[PDB]
Amino acid sequence: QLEHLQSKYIGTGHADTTKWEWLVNQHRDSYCSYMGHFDLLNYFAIAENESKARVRFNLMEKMLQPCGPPA
Amino acid sequence: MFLYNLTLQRATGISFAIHGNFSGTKQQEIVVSRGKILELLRPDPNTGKVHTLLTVEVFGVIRSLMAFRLTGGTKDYIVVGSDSGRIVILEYQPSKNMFEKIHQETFGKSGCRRIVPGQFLAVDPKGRAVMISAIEKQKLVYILNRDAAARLTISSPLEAHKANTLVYHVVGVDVGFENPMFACLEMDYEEADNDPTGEAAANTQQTLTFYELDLGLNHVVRKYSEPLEEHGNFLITVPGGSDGPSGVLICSENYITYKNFGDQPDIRCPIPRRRNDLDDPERGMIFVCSATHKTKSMFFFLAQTEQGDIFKITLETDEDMVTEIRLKYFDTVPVAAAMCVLKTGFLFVASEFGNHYLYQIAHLGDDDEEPEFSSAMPTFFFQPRPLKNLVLVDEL
Amino acid sequence: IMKLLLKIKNGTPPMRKAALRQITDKAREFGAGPLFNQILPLLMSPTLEDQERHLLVKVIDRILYKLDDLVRPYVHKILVVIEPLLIDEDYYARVEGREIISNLAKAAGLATMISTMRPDIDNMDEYVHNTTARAFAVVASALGIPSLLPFLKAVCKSKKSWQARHTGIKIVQQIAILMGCAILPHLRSLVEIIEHGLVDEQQKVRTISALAIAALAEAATPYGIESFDSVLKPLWKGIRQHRGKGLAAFLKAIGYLIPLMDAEYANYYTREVMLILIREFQSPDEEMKKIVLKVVKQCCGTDGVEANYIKTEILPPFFKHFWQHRMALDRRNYRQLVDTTVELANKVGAAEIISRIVDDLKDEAEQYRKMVMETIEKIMGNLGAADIDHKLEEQLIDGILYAFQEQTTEDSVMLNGFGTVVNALGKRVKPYLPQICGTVLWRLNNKSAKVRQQAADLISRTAVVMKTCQEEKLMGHLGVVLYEYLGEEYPEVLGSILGALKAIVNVIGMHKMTPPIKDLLPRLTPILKNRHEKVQENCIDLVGRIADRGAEYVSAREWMRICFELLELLKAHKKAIRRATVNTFGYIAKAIGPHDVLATLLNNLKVQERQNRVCTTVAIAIVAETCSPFTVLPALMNEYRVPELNVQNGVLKSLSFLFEYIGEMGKDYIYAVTPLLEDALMDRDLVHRQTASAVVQHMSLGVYGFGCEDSLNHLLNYVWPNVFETSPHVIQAVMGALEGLRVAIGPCRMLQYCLQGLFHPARKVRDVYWKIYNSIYIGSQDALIAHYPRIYNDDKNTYIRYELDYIL
Amino acid sequence: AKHHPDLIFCRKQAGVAIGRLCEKCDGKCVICDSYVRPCTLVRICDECNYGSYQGRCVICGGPGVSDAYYCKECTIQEKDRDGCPKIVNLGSSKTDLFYERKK
Amino acid sequence: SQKAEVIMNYHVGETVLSLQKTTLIPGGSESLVYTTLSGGIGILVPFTSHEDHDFFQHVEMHLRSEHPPLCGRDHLSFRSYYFPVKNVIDGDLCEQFNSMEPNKQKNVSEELDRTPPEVSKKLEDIRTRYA
RNA sequence: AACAGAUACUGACACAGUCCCUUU
RNA sequence: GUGUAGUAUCUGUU
Ligand SMILES: [Zn+2]
Ligand SMILES: [Zn+2]
Ligand SMILES: [Zn+2]
Repeated sequence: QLEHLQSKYIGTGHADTTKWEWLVNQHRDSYCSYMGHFDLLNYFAIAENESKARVRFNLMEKMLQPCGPPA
Repeated sequence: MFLYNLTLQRATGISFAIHGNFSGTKQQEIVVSRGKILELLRPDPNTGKVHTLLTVEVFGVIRSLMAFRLTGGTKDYIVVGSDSGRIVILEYQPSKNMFEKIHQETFGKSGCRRIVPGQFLAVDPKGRAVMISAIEKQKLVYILNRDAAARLTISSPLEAHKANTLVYHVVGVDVGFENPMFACLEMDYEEADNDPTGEAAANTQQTLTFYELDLGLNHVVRKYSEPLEEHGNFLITVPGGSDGPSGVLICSENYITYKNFGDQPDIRCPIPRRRNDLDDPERGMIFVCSATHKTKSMFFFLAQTEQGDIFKITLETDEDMVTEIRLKYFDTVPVAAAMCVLKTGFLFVASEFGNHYLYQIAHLGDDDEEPEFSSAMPTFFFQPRPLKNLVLVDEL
Repeated sequence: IMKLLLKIKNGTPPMRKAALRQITDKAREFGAGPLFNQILPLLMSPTLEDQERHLLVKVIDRILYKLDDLVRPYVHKILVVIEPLLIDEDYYARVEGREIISNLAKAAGLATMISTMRPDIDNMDEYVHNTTARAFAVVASALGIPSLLPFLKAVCKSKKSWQARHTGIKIVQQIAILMGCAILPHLRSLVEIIEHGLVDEQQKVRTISALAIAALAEAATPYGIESFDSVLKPLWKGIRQHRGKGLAAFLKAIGYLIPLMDAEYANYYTREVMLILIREFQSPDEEMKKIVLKVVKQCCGTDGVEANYIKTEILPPFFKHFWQHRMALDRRNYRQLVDTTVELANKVGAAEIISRIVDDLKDEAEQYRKMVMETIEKIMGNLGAADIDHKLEEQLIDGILYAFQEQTTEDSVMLNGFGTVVNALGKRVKPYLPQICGTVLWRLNNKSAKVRQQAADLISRTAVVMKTCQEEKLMGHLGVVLYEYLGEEYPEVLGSILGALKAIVNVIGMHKMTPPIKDLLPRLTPILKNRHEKVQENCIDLVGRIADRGAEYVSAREWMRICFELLELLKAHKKAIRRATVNTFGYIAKAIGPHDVLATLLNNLKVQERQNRVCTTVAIAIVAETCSPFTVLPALMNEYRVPELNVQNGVLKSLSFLFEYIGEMGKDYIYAVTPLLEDALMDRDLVHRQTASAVVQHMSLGVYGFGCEDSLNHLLNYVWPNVFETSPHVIQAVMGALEGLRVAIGPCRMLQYCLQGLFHPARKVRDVYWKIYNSIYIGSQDALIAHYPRIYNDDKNTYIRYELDYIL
Repeated sequence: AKHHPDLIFCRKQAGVAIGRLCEKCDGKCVICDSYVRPCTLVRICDECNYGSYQGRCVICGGPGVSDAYYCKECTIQEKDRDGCPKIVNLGSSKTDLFYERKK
Repeated sequence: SQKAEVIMNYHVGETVLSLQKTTLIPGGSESLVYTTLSGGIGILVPFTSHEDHDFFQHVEMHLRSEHPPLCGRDHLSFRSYYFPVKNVIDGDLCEQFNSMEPNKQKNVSEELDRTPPEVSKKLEDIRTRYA
């Protein structure tokens, strides 16, 4: 059964899925990817004069409640 | 039309710079981690020059790096967490001049994912267990042990999952031959995703949680969970057991706090501010990295600020109860992403952007001209000045 | 409903399945009340055989799965009907009752079933008590035991009667038995619940508490010694103050507890119990004897004990009191004594036991000979033969041949023992080989055709050791003798002879085989027509070996005859024969050109037998792999034009199998088959599209990493419109093809394809698009990070990732 | 086995135990039943490798003879990083075949 | 309307901020020199013969087969992180041959139908020509 | 549309298997 | 030859 395998993973949707939560998942995954790779974090820390620790803290803070409150 | 990729110069940007005894001798080496290059360095203990011995390439994104040694052992190991869904233990060979893979275990898919561990790599101070965690919901514990043939072994992973949680930092707690314990800076988001008004996003605070590994029952259970005041960014391990007390130092914006489970009133000390600072008063102030120099006589911490000031934290305690935290200004160096203090009196500064420097500690900076600051004293200021407790000997 | 139940009860499989589907789907809407009211008496009808009962429990399982909440007022009756099924001599019946009760528990409130089972706890009948205890055990295995811990704690201390405490401890024991090592986090609670009964005063509760603590210790084999700390003193007192059943239970419990401890505790407690064990070795009852055998083997298999200590105390009384012939009657004592002796040999050494037992190895009794044979065989299998000296190996050889030469009936034990011994000895059996050869030849000579097959198995076993001992002449003589023995009538003996011949041919090469293959293969050819599995297997393996390695000595006409024979043989009812046949086709097509064999295979695609055609397609793919693909590909593509449907399906399946077989060197043939795949993927028939999707999946997985995305994009464009199907097989094929194309091309193109209908107004399209999106998302989401489309934000919600727009 | 929709995988977190295959299932892939290019060893969770179940066949439950493996296609698709592939169900064909034979 | 065709893909693993084609060593051939945000400097060079291309491809395949990445990653999957790799041969993995153990060296070279010194010379010639 | 009958097809689907806790 | 899951196309009665 394929549907049990996909149900457990976090991020998968279904027919009754709204757009806000889909983009919330997109944003959370994007923040985690930014934290993961190194040279992308270097890019972000050079584009604005902030230490990498500050950028990491800001990204972690934005993980809670992105894209505004729900409807 | 086929092309052939070649390299003339490898990356020279340090990301993790753990240290230890890897050659099995009395000399200490530094294992630095570039983006995808694993390199091992040996500073000269007589002329101060830094030399390179191995520059292997791993073809992957290294996300975490820590070292440990088994109790009664002499040679340290290397633990690597990366984008591959595996944990790998390495071991240096001075004779062959190479890294040998001792163990590897698979626990999930590949790539820098949200719910696949590999971000945090806390290890037990004695060497009895290791922990790998994800940013969300995934934590696995492995138990290390030795056999009759003097070889390390690994057990099956133990799961400590938790739904709808985020992890800021994970560190191992020095418990002194008791059940190994791990402390994490968790934070929940279940309710905030269910409040249209949006006040539930506010009033949500971090909780410091302790995970105790039950060796007798072979399972992990969380015991303590206390809400915090500010939002911490990273934790520090306090040497406990026979020397010093247990617990963890929590670093937040404009504060540093000591906490411990069971029965302890926490102690908070504000971070000193630079005198005649030109910055906007709106912004806060945080620490970026730290270090530890535990020794038989005493132990002290080091900490780096955003501006680039090195403090010297000393804990003052009763027979077993801690009383206050004493901060003192040590020196100022370029901002770094990792610092390490070795024996023989050397400081290695791995700058996060630019050249790297090696300093020799000539004075420990005690009872000098500058005053000290304490949590018992009822916004401190200090005057930065050129180097007094450091001498530069090498530049990379 | 009654007609559907009756049709399921007996009838033809097609109408039975149809009635089953109807009484599931429509009778869910009809209602559960009357359904159970009419079904339950059928199962509770006495003198009913097992077929109808199995069918009725199947239909109840289906309706219970489809109807969960509505069965709440019927749980009592369901338990009454199903609960006796828990106690049965059939593993399948026990299992099926287990998931029936588990599904009912998961489809009903726990409090409801607890209250239902309360009135049946206070009973003394051997049936009701045991069945209720096991029902509680499986119910607690489901739903988690913490939900039932307070109830067990309350009921274990019930003062209404002792039997309530007995039932509570029995429930704990059954939970330990069934749930296994999934109880380690909750060990201490159960230990605390049962220790009170352990320290009680009545014999029954004491015995059941000892049994439950033994079950818990067995569940936690490597862990939990700290949790077992309030029961040590009661056990070490009870062993001294008890006689009979209680003593046996306490001994079992302490034996299970011993391995958990550390070294010092192990040795102290093992001697403290060794005193009573040595006292009890001469117990008249057999159950006590097997229990103390288990206890002594557990104590011996512990780090704490010492080899010399065991040798000085345990060995003499054990050998004096247990190595006799009266215990040979029962199988349990047989197993326990054999395994305990093997473990003791592992502890002290192989020689210390072999030297003791080889003397009576050749005892006049037969069961004693079987016992010593099994013991020596296991000891040789584990330890080996390094500990055996010259006299010991001489005595062992004389004993084993003497025992084997007197074979009263069929017995695999002696043959396995002889084979193990001769393999373990290795080169050292060189002086004894001629006697073995003479004995095996004599046993192969005549005598009722019952020992010849055993001799054939023996020579097939010992061919390798005679090879290592440089005795090719004797095995060559045996091979030629078997060659004249190839014509006997009995099938089993013929299969054994063929196996021996195959073993010899493998052992000694075909360049110097004493019976030339030029005389062997024509002799083997008519044997293939024997419609018996045992003969056919060995014959086809021997033929395949000769074809693979000895193809130089056979003429092409003989190969064509045996090819026709293989074409006939592809009709076997067992898969191993068919796999051997297709391998032989491959070897023959390597030996000769791939033209004559291809025509015979391509003409076999109209036999109207589904598995025959599948095997022929696999054989065609094997030929296409062993030879170069472009030799046979034009013939297959030309053959595709036949108007018959089965021929086209066979061609497509052969293409899929070939593309699976060849991974890298398959990019040179994508162009040749692209028009044929485009023709196949057209909306006229389902099976063509299914098989073409399978071909696409295998090809895309094969060519991954070699930059052939241009034609794969076209194939994706042709295969995409098939996802809106309903038949499960076509759905599976299409999803597999899509996953393979996602791996070969990249997640960006698949995301672009699935990004249009992901919010379609129709409900029956969004689910399909979401299944496809989930399949794409689970694999390589970090690429989806960089492949996401830009979204314009709403009035209150920010939907733009501004971090990626930074520019240096 | 992919030929029976009714069968169910355990797919819990895998441990250090190694899976085994009987004589009938030898040489197959525990996911797709393919004989081509075994690639990676199969591991099972400690609940599957306990007591009587130790050293039994992954697919059908018979006595273990040889190790289990993942085919190259499954390794490429990363289907090996999913948990223990041990089958926990008994199937509908097996029980009905047994009952028909014991008619 | 009209679309462009992708003819090459790769994954350096480090963000690139400069691409520029020129000649480095006098008397050599021009190459596509690039520099990355982490401090690395690399080049991409073409093959002078088809035999060289097949040889290097087969060497890369064998080294990927028997010399896996140290940290447990898959080299081909790493190089196809976002888009599948196309018409690029990784030279770092190929040059990892020169520091391998002698037994594996002779095994791989015999699979190459060459002796290890010949493989070393062949690997060094392209680097000493282009750079 | 529902009830019923008939004919074709797919799944390298399978073939005395065997039970490997069945507790006192 | 039989049994375990499915599928397609025809014919009769409402
Ligand atoms: Zn499992
Ligand atoms: Zn099997
Ligand atoms: Zn597979």
